[PDB]
Amino acid sequence: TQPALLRLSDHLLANYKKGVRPVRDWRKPTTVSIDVIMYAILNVDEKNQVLTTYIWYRQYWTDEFLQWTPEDFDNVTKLSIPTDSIWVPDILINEFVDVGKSPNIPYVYVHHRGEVQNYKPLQLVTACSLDIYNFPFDVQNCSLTFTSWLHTIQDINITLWRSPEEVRSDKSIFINQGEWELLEVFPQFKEFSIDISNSYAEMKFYVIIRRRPLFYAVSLLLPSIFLMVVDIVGFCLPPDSGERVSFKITLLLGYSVFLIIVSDTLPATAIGTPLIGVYFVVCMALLVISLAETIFIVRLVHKQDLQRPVPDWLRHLVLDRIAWILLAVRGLLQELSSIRHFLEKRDEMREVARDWLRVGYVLDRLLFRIYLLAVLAYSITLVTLWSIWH
Amino acid sequence: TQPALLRLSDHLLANYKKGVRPVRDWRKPTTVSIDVIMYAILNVDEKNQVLTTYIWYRQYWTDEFLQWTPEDFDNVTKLSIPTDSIWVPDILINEFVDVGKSPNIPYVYVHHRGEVQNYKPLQLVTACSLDIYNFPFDVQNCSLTFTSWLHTIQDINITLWRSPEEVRSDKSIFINQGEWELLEVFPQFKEFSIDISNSYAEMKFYVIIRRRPLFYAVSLLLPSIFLMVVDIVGFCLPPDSGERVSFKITLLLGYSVFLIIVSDTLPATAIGTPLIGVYFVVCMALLVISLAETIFIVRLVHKQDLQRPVPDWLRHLVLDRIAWILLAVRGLLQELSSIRHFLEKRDEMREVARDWLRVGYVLDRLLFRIYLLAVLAYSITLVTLWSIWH
Amino acid sequence: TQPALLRLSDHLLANYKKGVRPVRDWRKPTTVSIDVIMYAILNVDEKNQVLTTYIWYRQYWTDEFLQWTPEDFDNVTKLSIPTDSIWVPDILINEFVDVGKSPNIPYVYVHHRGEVQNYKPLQLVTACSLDIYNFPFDVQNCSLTFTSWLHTIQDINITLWRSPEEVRSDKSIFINQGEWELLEVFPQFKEFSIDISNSYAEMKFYVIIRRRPLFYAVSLLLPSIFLMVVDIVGFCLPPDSGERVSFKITLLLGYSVFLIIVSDTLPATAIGTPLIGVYFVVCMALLVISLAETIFIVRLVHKQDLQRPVPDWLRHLVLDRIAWILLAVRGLLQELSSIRHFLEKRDEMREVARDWLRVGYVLDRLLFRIYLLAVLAYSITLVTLWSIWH
Amino acid sequence: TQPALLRLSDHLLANYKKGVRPVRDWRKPTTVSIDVIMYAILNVDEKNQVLTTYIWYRQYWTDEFLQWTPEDFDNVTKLSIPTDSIWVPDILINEFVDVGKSPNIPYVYVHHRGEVQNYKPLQLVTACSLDIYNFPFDVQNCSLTFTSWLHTIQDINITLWRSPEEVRSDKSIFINQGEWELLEVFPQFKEFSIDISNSYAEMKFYVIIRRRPLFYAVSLLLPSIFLMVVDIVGFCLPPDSGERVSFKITLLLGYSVFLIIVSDTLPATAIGTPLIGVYFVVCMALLVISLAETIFIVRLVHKQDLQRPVPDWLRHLVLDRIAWILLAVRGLLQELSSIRHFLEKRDEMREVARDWLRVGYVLDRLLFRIYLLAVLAYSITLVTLWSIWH
Amino acid sequence: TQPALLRLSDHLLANYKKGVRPVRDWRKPTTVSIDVIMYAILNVDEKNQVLTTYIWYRQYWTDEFLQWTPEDFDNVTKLSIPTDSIWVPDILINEFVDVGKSPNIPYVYVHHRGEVQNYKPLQLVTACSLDIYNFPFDVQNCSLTFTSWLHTIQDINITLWRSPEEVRSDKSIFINQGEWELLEVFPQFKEFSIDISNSYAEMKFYVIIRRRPLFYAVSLLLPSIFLMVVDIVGFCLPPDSGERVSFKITLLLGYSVFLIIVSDTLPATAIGTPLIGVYFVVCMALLVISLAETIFIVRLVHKQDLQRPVPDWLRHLVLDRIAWILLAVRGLLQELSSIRHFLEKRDEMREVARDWLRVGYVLDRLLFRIYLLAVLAYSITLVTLWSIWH
Ligand SMILES: Clc1cccc(Cn2ccc3c(N4CCNCC4)nc4ccccc4c32)c1
Ligand SMILES: Clc1cccc(Cn2ccc3c(N4CCNCC4)nc4ccccc4c32)c1
Ligand SMILES: Clc1cccc(Cn2ccc3c(N4CCNCC4)nc4ccccc4c32)c1
Ligand SMILES: *[C@@H]1O[C@H](CO)[C@@H](O)[C@H](O)[C@H]1NC(C)=O
Repeated sequence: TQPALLRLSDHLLANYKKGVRPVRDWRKPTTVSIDVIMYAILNVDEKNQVLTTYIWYRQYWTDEFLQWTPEDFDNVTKLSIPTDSIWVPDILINEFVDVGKSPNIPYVYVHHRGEVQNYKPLQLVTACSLDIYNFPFDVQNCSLTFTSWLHTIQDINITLWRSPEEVRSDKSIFINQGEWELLEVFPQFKEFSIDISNSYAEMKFYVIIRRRPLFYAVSLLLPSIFLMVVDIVGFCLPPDSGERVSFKITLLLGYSVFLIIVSDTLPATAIGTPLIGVYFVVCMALLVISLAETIFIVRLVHKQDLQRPVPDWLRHLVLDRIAWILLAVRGLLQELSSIRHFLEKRDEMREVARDWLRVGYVLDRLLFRIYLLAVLAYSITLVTLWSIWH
Repeated sequence: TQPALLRLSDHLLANYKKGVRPVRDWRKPTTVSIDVIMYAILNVDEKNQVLTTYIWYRQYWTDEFLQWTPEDFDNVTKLSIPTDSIWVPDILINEFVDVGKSPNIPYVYVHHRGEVQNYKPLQLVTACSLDIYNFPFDVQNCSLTFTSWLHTIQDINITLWRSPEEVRSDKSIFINQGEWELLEVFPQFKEFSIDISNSYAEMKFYVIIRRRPLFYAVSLLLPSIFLMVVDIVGFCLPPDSGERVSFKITLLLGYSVFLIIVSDTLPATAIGTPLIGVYFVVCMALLVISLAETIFIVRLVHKQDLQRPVPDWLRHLVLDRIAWILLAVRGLLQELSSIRHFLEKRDEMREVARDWLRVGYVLDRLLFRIYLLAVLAYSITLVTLWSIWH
Repeated sequence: TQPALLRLSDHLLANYKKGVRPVRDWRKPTTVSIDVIMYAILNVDEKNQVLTTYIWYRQYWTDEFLQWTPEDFDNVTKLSIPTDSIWVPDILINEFVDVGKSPNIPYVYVHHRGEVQNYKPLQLVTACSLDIYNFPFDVQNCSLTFTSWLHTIQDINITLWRSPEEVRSDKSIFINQGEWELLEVFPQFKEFSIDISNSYAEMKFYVIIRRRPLFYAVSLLLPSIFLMVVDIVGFCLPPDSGERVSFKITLLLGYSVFLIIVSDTLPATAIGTPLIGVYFVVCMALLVISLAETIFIVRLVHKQDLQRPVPDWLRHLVLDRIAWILLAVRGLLQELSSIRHFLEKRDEMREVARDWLRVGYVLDRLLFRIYLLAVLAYSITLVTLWSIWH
Repeated sequence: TQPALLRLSDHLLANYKKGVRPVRDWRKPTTVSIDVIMYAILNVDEKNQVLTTYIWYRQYWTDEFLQWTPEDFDNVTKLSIPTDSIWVPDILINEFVDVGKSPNIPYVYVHHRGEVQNYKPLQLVTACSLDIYNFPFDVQNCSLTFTSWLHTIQDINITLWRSPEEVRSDKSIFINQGEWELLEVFPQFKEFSIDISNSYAEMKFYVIIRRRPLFYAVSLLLPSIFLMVVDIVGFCLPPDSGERVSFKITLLLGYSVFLIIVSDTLPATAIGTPLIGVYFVVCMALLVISLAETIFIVRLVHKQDLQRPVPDWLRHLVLDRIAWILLAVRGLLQELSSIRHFLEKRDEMREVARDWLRVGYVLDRLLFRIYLLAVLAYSITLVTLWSIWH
Repeated sequence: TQPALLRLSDHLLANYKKGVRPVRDWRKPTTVSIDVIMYAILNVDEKNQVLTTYIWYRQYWTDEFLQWTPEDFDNVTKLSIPTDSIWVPDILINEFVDVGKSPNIPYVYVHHRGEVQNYKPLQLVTACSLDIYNFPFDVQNCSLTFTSWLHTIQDINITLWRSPEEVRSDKSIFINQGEWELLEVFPQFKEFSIDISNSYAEMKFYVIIRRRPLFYAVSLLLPSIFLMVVDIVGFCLPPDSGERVSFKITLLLGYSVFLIIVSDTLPATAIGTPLIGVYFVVCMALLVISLAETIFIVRLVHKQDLQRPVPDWLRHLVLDRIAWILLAVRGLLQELSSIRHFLEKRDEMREVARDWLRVGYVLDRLLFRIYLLAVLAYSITLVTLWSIWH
């Protein structure tokens, strides 16, 4: 007479108590078989160390009160029942630090043997230990522990819907265009107990994710390489030009502002600075060494009245070794003698300055070649370090 | 006696089960016809790759229990019934990453043959693949897949209220003053199944949106063009003025700070930098080439005591080819001879410096003209690339 | 016996159906009279083009089921009834893009003839077309369309509680200390229909708001005027000082950083830059013209060994028209003659440089006067454009 | 037999209507006595002009239906009753612009004579007029108007739980470590009516809060004082050194970037800039005056070939008043005469330059002393303005 | 016949009033035993002075109505009962300033003797007094006061589930990779009463947390040390080079921008600046002292025409003590005499300038050594202050 679904719902949900764990014998637990597949990784925030993810979640447990024989209800084998009308286990995540905003699924599937199937999408904001030591290339290992918050293992136990290898091999629906690439989701069963009897079942889903370094190549290497190139370009200025020191200090100011700006994107954790901070401070040290060498050569070549003739040891060393590696008439006479003496003093000062300038030029050329070799060695070291990672 | 609407509501909603799928025969699914119209695009966030939109959404399905004959109820053909009092399908979007804040519509229309019509606005925060390769002029292709989360295709199926061409041609209520211009909404039906029997109906609305580049013309082209113009202006400074290198390095510092500031607005995805990053680094390379040319010409013209006379080959080459392309009396004699020799040495140094300065000036003019031609060629290349897009 | 209010509530809310539109005859619509007064304008966001406002909103409709005679209930003419216990129309706003957070008013007034009065505060986040073409002085025109989302005009119709002139003249409770000044709220009734029969009642409240420009005078005009003043101040440096070009380029760098910082506060829409962007680029062009003049005068006055005597045409033109507008003894002779020739060459070079320096000084004074006149003309043009707006 | 509390709850809440105002005679209003004490001031946001506060709030009203005699119920005089089970007045705040997130208190106390006591914490986001004219030392006067949103004064009236002096003297639980110091909370009863009969009771709690200026001393005065100090330090550079104008312009650029950075923390309202903006622009004026006077002295002392001897009036004025305030032999003769004439011209130019340099040095010393006195006067004026405030 | 759990739930929750405090004798209070473990410290915000934490919270109280004998219900000793079906105490925290978003646990355990056990996670946003006086090394002392909001001590009283030493020793589940390290959680019972009879039970959990300074070593010491190092590097430039003052002022500008950028990360409270602000301003003062020394030496060594010979006292003092610490023929004669006099004047000026330059060089070396010693003393003082903390 009446529709089969209406009769079945009247048979099931009438005189049914949704606050009772659905077991005829209270000594057996309800085994909630859960399953998790990752849809997207919305945000990994290394400052507060929380991971935002969206997962598709499904679980099923045996409801010993929602059972019927199909033959009495027009051969119906399954029907959808509202989630509010039946008992639902309190499975949530330990690592929660903020309840997510996820849609509510109002219906669940019930089979004729009691297997209630619940599908639900979840937005998860969970705490995790984010090790940024290898920041551009770091691989993170975040856990998602599903468990019953109140019920012990004697009341609610948790298993897997699918074999752990199948869970590990899932990368199907994952949104992959973002910064973070999902490697694997590894499930593992554990019992959490700090008491002899109070044992709580758990299911740890180790979400392992890898950052894509292509986001940061242009943002990190390009400015540093650009400034190191313009350092070599500015090296060509003659030391006595009077513009070299200004050029170098302006370049150092530019590098300083670049560093203090890019530090906003560079994360910081209990480890401190990441590994690439060492490379950044090495580049800054190279620039400082360039500035110091420029100042030294400026000190050498600067013409000033206290300059004494170049010492014999320095003259020999630089200009050979480093070069190889690379009566009224009597009154008239007195006036001319005095004028000649003045001009001779001026010329002697000029020649001493010229000798010092030559020594400074040779040393500047040698130190420029040494600095260029050091920069090339640093660049090839970085290239080989990147190559063995690729 | 009683009002027609009260009697009709008593007839319908009494002994009516809202947890039962409204089919007299459980073998036929409820076909939920779906219609979606985009009202606005609130935010396209390429960093986290989520799309925020507001859509007007309506659906209708046949409720076989909410049926009556009009003649018994004062010829009423339709009435408004609360949403909470009837069965409502769980149609929601797969691409959800955050449940939106949308008003709740409490009433739905029910016709005398069971057609229940539901109208509701929806704020959607959905994941999408945002390709910013053509960032100023990129056109995005975001999908909105409506499906029943729990029910399979044997329970709930999805069709279109209107023909797909009519859905595609809809641009009526779209808020259009914003940054993003809606091109079309293209619906197309898929079955999603990773099981032999568990098939889920789906309806993908491909929301295709195009960015308006007028937001970024002033923010991008204007600073680069302005700095290129001032570079050409500063080219006019004489190479021996002692201010040209400072001008060039200050301009390079200004361009560096401009780049590191504008990089906050430039998005970054798994692709890396957008295509216009190539143009930006080409402009920076042109500035660096200008700086290198300035430093080289300064090296040539800088007067210093180690300068030797201009070599014959360079003198000929530059100053012809490039120019075409463009007794106490004896004691008195000795002192005068010495003074003349000092002045002769000074004059010879001055004349050698003058010859080198002439060579440097000619080369500076030639290289300035070459750089101007290169800048003009780059500008017209950019203009002709923009023209074929417009 | 019993209290009058208890008996009245028992008479009304018993056997009362809150899901039924309250009309004894279903052919007549329920006319919901709408009134809106604005409390404050919380935020106008020209980037996403959404308007956040707080309004005091009230409506009243005739409830044909909540009617009684006062004489039976101790002469009670009105009572407060919970909003959840009676039918409430679904009046909301089309322009919604985000449901606001507003307090829920649990009670409504019911009169003895069925007039149900509903008072409720509303926080509205609505989309609007924000034209920033006159950004400092722009007047915005944002609509608020109240309508029944589901019900057609045959079911729910909308009127005004007060005449449109009274609504237009309301500026009483409006919080006025903020950036935005409310001019008027203009109501207008319209029918929205894209079908022959499905006509929906609407009531558009055109909220017209005006920005207060005093927020931006100090933030916008003051830096530009200050940098223009220091430009004229630094213009006085002698062209041959060797510091004028550095001063000018430092000033241009300061203006560039000021522009790229203030661009964060300057909004951008589909129009592009606002009108004051033209004024800003004009000021930047004036600074660039000053820099170019400085470079030209430096080119003229710069002392270098390739300088030739000032041509007759330029000498006449500038220095008249522009100024008006503003034997061993024979061996002794040879050495003296050679020394005199050296000194004569040096003096000739010095005098040619002096003549060029004089020409450059006169041209610098003339161009300074021209530039000062141009700056004054620009300032008075801006002042007279502001005056006609005031 | 049964527990006293169970019997009392059965006696009270059975056949009790929570939608009815608890009065046996509908002509008497329910007097809701309000009491408010402030716990903390979470955020004062002068941009959007909203005040965020957390208050402890309690109210009590006479419920004429929740009355019993203690002797019948084991001498119980009060019991806790759920909030949802009884009538609760709709007391909320007019100044609301955003409903706060506050915990829900489920229970209220009911006395044997009907006095129902409701305790609840409230987070309040309310609009206020924030006058920032004295930004570092401003005192704010924000109101909190508690009133019934729907009920008129004939239905719900509002009084004070405690005397207004006791409310004014409350500073007990206030969290005081923050930026804002609470002075007093002043209650005042008003009637709000824009109709002859529709009068609404109100209770205005004038929350008066004072900002602690110690937050801003280091952030505001210290950079300005430091830049003034380095201005005086760099003043000592000789005017002809060639570095003074570069120093001054670099300092002005530093002050400009400091101003445009600190403007992010300086608020802006309809008043415009605060009062300390005048002091900041005075500091900018002093720096610009220093720069202009430096340029003037550079103009005086700059050695150039067009210099004429110092005029008698300027020489006398400065260097007295301001200083007090502070045959082949004939052919031989011709060559010697020509050489002497060249050297004499050079010496005359050198001496004229020396005289101009002396005049410039004396004027520079005088203007340095004048500028130092002006800076000291400004500093003591600021100190004496701060002292009368302290 | 029926399942034991169903019969037990029917026995318990039938005719059970969830709004009644569960005591057969109303004179006894319900002692709620509270236990708390900190899971993580999500955010410590010293600006608004709120502490965001996630805690695991459990409580148990005696329910005198949910009591049964196990032998009547198949030896069941405990069962899970929904939280909504039973009376739950209103325990919340005084220090709340924003209700947290925490998951809702629907079930609680009930034992056969009435012990109802409630487990729940809690996100807490609580006010606290954050003293930043020792900012990089500060240890905070935040309190969490759990109490019943409405109920007095005669109705609800609070104890500890575990002994206070056990609570103090808990650091098990705490997420420890973040910036803040948890030291201890110290519980302490207090009574809060501002009335003779209205005493409220309270329980304060003093959460003591310590910041990890390793976050800020690279962000604070590294830039300051780098700029101090480049200050010493630029100290080597000769004072008469003409680049030393530009170098020093550029370095000071770099330090100024570094300070005004790092001030965004440095917090500010009612105390004002933290203690390390003194160290920062001391470093800036050292830089200013270096700049003043450079300017003084530039004043000494600057060659200008008004230089008089070095005074005897200064010559002796510096160059000894500080060095130790570290007829037509008659017409021919007249012209020669005049030329010799000109050259003699020039040479005398040159020699006076040389003497002043020597004095300036010696003083520059002495002051460089003094400044280096001062910098070393400051560095070792900072190191020895850090060592006694470590
Ligand atoms: Cl990608 C994949 C890989 C293996 C197995 C499955 C099975 N499956 C089918 C559908 C479906 C699922 N739905 C969400 C979207 N609407 C239909 C139901 N949520 C799920 C949540 C967790 C685990 C599996 C599933 C799932 C899928
Ligand atoms: Cl723009 C357009 C173009 C063609 C057809 C229609 C039909 N239509 C009429 C009204 C209406 C609609 N409402 C929202 C505003 N209050 C009245 C009901 N929501 C809708 C949501 C999705 C699809 C269609 C509609 C719709 C519209
Ligand atoms: Cl300013 C003004 C101007 C004209 C008419 C009125 C009448 N009026 C009186 C009170 C009141 C009103 N309430 C909110 C505050 N608690 C009492 C009720 N909300 C309203 C919402 C919309 C329109 C009118 C009103 C209104 C006022
Ligand atoms: C209903 O409509 C029919 C026509 O279909 C008409 O004959 C009949 O009179 C109508 N009844 C009422 C009550 O309007």
